[PDB]
Amino acid sequence: SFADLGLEPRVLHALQEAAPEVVQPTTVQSSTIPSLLRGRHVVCAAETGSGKTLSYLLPLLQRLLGQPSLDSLPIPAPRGLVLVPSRELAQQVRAVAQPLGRSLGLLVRDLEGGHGMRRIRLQLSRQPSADVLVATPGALWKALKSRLISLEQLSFLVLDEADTLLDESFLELVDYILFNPKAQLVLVGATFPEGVGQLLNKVASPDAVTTITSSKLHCIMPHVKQTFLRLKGADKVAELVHILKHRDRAERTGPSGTVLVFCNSSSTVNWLGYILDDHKIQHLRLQGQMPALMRVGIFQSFQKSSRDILLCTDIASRGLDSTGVELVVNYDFPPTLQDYIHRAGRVGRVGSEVPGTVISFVTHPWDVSLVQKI
Amino acid sequence: RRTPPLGPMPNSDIDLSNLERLEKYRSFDRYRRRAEQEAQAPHWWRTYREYFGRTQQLLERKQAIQELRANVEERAARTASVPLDAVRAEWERTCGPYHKQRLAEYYGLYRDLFHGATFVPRVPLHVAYAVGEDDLMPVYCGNEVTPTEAAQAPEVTYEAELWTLLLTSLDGHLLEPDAEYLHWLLTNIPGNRVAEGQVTCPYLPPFPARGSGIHRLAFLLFKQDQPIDFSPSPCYQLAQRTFRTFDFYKKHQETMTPAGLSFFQCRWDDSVTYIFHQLLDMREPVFEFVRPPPYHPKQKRFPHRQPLRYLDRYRDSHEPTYGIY
Amino acid sequence: QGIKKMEGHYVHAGNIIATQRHFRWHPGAHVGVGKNKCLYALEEGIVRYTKEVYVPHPRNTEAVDLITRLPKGAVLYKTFVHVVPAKPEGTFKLVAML
Amino acid sequence: KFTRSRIPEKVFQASPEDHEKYGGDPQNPHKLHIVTRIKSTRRRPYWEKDIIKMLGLEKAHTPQVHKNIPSVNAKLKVVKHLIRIKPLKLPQGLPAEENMSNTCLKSTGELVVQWHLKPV
RNA sequence: ACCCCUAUACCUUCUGAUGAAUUAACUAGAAAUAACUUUGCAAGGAGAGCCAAAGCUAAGACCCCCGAAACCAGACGA
RNA sequence: CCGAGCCUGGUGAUAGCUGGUUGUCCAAGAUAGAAUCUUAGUUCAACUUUAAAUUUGCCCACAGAACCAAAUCCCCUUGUAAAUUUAACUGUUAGUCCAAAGAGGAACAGCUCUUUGGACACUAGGAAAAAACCUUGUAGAGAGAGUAAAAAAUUUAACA
RNA sequence: UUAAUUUAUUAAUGCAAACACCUGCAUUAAAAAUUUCGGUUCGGAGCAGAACCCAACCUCCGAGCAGUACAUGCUAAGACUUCACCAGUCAAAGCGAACCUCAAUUGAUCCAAUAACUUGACGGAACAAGUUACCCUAGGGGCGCAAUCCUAUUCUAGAGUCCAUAUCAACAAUAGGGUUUACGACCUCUGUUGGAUCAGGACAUCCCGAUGGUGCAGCCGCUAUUAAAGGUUCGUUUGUUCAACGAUUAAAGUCCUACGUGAU
RNA sequence: AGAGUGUAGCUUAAAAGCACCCAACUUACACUUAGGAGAUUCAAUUGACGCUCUGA
Ligand SMILES: [Mg+2]
Ligand SMILES: [Mg+2]
Ligand SMILES: [Mg+2]
Ligand SMILES: [Mg+2]
Ligand SMILES: [Mg+2]
Ligand SMILES: [Mg+2]
Ligand SMILES: [Mg+2]
Ligand SMILES: [Mg+2]
Ligand SMILES: [Mg+2]
Ligand SMILES: [Mg+2]
Ligand SMILES: [Mg+2]
Ligand SMILES: [Mg+2]
Repeated sequence: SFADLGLEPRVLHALQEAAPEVVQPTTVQSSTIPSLLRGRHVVCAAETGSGKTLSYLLPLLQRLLGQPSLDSLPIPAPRGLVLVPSRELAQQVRAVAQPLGRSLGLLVRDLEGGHGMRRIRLQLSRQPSADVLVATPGALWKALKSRLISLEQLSFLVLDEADTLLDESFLELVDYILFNPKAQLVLVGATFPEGVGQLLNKVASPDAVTTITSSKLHCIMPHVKQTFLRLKGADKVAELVHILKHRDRAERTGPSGTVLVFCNSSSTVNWLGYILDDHKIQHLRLQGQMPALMRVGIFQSFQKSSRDILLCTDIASRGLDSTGVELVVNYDFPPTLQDYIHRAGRVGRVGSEVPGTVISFVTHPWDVSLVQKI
Repeated sequence: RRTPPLGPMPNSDIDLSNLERLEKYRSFDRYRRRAEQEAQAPHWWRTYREYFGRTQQLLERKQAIQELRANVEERAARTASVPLDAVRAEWERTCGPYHKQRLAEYYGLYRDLFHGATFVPRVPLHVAYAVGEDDLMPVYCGNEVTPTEAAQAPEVTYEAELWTLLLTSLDGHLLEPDAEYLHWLLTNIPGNRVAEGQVTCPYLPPFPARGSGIHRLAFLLFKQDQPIDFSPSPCYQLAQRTFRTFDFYKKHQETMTPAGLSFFQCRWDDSVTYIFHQLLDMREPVFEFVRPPPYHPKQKRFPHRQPLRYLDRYRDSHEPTYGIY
Repeated sequence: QGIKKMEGHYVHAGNIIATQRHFRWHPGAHVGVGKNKCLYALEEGIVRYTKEVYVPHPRNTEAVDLITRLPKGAVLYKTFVHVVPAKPEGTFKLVAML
Repeated sequence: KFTRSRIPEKVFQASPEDHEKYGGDPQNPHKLHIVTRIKSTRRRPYWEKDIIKMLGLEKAHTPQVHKNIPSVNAKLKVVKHLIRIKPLKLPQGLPAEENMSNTCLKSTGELVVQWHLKPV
């Protein structure tokens, strides 16, 4: 269990605070935590929100316990680093890290583009140096180019959404970030497409891989019921409105009707959101074209579950750990089956315990996805 | 996976609970001394060396130091003369053997001539090359003398009373390597009189080839308990002079140990060519000291983005032309 | 970025050995470097890596302050890249017998 | 998972009761051994099939022989379950070139010095 | 001669059931680009061109049969 | 023959659909993955097989191969004979069954679905009949002989 | 067809052309024509007094700048290559030297200009409804009885705390419903808001009971605990559980029960 | 009276290195530069001279 990992009294007390949601480590968490505590550079594909972040952090906390504070001198960079592909995912990771580090001595910080660089490069942010830092690649690259941060001081690196970090837009900035090569590297994801894994082999030397659940196409969660849309797109939104009418029943019983809508395009998301807000639906939309402060407020509201209907662009498909996720509608089916499965795993992120509803609309480009639906 | 250190990791024990209680390298010389102490160790994570590499006398010295301090006082310090002649004489008397062994190891004389087995020379021997009348050129361990000044046989001094002096060039000139060219052979020398002993090989001048770098010629005297027979008369033959000192020391110098050595450098000069023409009766060879040539890159079909120098690498030179006149 | 040539591979002089931003790779024997903080070959031979203690130049004052901040029993150590020359510098060949 | 499987060394550990029951002695071993097939090449390991191929056992119910070296011993013990060996004795001397023709094999172990045409 | 003993009618999808009463006649592989092999010539080959940093010309070899309902023009039908 | 008249030409129309596709004799030669408006087809993929050019392979013994059971891989000798690059076409890929290992469903099923080993879609003898169990492998004739696997076993309630 | 798209063609206009007719161009329709109906904004001081941060349609100064430059040397191996070149880059050895001010003064991609350099307000697939219970070819699979359901249940084996018989119940068994399957072809070619009704449950009590404090003298209150035993109205507008209106009440509390209850 | 005994303060040194202090730069500390002061307790592997502990 968790006690097999040798958790510190702060770590054990925080794990006890995580009860009844944590009474023992998950089997994937059991496979991941002490091997990371063995310091081995590895990559783990598992269920999203399955405590894998906690499994990575506990071994990271143990490794940081073995690290001296003398490397924490002013002006240098952190030794414990984490990467996220979205500012929302990085913010959620920083919020999770700040709870565990309240009873610990690790300083937790977040870095992303589109925010106040004065606060990012602040004297108690950049110069005083922290133990735990989750950073977007753009802000980190800007800091390194402007010498606001360093890369020789790192000792433990974590790559959250590493498959998403392996994006063609995201690979170059990561390689630019790639720097002491002897640091312990751990990557976390939901699944590993093969063409990116060998890319990891570009910078790998005898690593390890930890896979969870079925080794095949693990498309269907046993706790998630799925349906196929046998209707054209033209009334499908109306059918979604009918589903909203069905969600009206979900609005009636108090069983939580937090609905997350998958939209492929930010402008299409805006048009659909204008239609839904016209349709008297309490909808909030988050996208890559949204304002950064507006996106931050919407993310805080969704964390508080303030908007029972929320639309999300390609910026917000995967990695979500949202409490009370009971309604998930792929208003646009994801262009990748991996993306569709990741959006599916974003809901019901409390684990195998919290249930939810999943409905996906079907369009003509997604016709070939019907074989993917098989 | 994760490779940690095989041996003890650096900076592991000195951490402790109280890091601020450490003494810390306040002086940069202290950190340098600690680093040098660590570097003296061979370690377990490999390195560049892995791939490349009496009481009465003390009381008398204390009294002498006290007398020197009293004579100085302080006032002489505030710039002592300290003549180097008496210091050098006392160093040759007291601690000359370790420095002599170090110099012999540095020159590779024991490793080449004696095939190893370096020894500290007890007898301090210095040579005096006759250059006119006054003065005589002093030859210590490593003192360089040109072949022009070394035409005649030099004198030697060791301040000792049998002995056997020999001279060998460890450079292996003319013939094959791992050999030394003998130049002189004095044997059964009674007392300090080197002329008392017989002369088997008469003294020949140095003959270093042109452009062959520097040559190493060493003159050695060994402590002889009993006189022994030898064997080659005054000859200019190079085959008779070719002999290794290790073989002579092994199976012939059984009751004999080394006493003193003096090393010298030898280079090509006018007297070397004169000895080659007249005495050796042969043409003097000249060496080139040539470095390896460029590898030259791989030739492709098109020069790509490179400048005009791509198509002109792997032949020669300056005026060649087209099909045919 | 990273190490262009692995250790032990024969490489000509001037070939790119190891390129890095923030000096993860340090210089050993016969390892040139310019303003780009990258390691390159300075001689033909075999490359090797060695964990040897790094002592900064006296010109670097911040590095001197950091080394002073290091304890008296603290040893830094650093991975330097030595280039052992396989070929010799040159050989003397008999030109002529005049 | 069927495989070329491990068998104990005690299978090749004889007993004095066994050496009495067999015709063998602990000292002075045999100089050459003989072998034969009495089991199908089918229905065993294909590795063992090529092992019997290595044994020169493409015939069956026919005699063959080799020098019973420890390597040969291990090779035979690989395919022992299908094969049979014999103490290919020779009470007389080995066949000289003068006696190059008249030789044979009597199945109890005899190598004939001269298989003449008249009885005793 | 048979009664003696052995003896799951043929062609084919198959992984282990449709056709053929029986004759006799009809009835189903032709595109040479590349490469090869065999011949003639040779830094030129060939009866204007094409190609050649040993090639160029000549020949040789790979390409089924049956079977929809369709559709359009032009007629012809109360 | 009206659910869109009939006929001639266009029309050897078109579908990736079925079936059938003609005489002989020698050399080699049977089941792995991934895409696909695709599983009734095709393409990247492997094997081959052949033609040429270039010298060791298969069986193994020591060491070695990880933290969250069988084992397997790299692997000196032994015995035995083929192996590495360059090219052309085809051809399998929708395999069956059995012993072991897992997942699902009744822990029904000639049910499903992945790893290991065989044989099997290919001879002969035997189990009664014989696609799968045992023996056996590979060419013809003789009116010799040795041999292999080889037909089920079986019954009782005493007591001081 | 109000799927999509046209508009070859008409019919209108309008504009052209010529002096009511013809032709051309747009728009509109009618009618057509072509193609779809898928699978399993940014800073300085305070609020914010001593590492960060901190809030107000908070308290005051400010900013869309301005001024000043463009060894920042030469030579020279060996590498990267905008998938060609061009253009660009890295850099060892040598010669010749050392050894921007501001306080903020700003913003993002995208579409622009510009040959370019340059100048303008955190991931960006080419598109088409519904029917054929007429489509067409081609592929894939009453009467007889109760064998079945059948119930005034016998023997009581057995459960039922004991107790076969309060109740249930198996094996066989008196039998005989014409409502269910065929057997013979006997007369023949997961429904939905109120409301009506009935209401069940909770206290997180609107009132009543019992209290504690109270800015509780007393009457009225407020707060907090306990208490579901009980009720929590009638009508108007509007079909709306809400809302406005009047008479009220000690109170006109809230919800759940498929936002309770339509197999009427 | 017994045990342990012995290089300046320290040394699994055999007369060295860490340590001591002075100045100048230091508010001061530290560093550096210039300095010097510094010990195998004595007699033949043995004995006593000097100290700690256990006693009285
Ligand atoms: Mg690949
Ligand atoms: Mg697969
Ligand atoms: Mg490199
Ligand atoms: Mg036929
Ligand atoms: Mg028929
Ligand atoms: Mg037809
Ligand atoms: Mg026709
Ligand atoms: Mg046809
Ligand atoms: Mg077809
Ligand atoms: Mg596709
Ligand atoms: Mg498609
Ligand atoms: Mg298809």
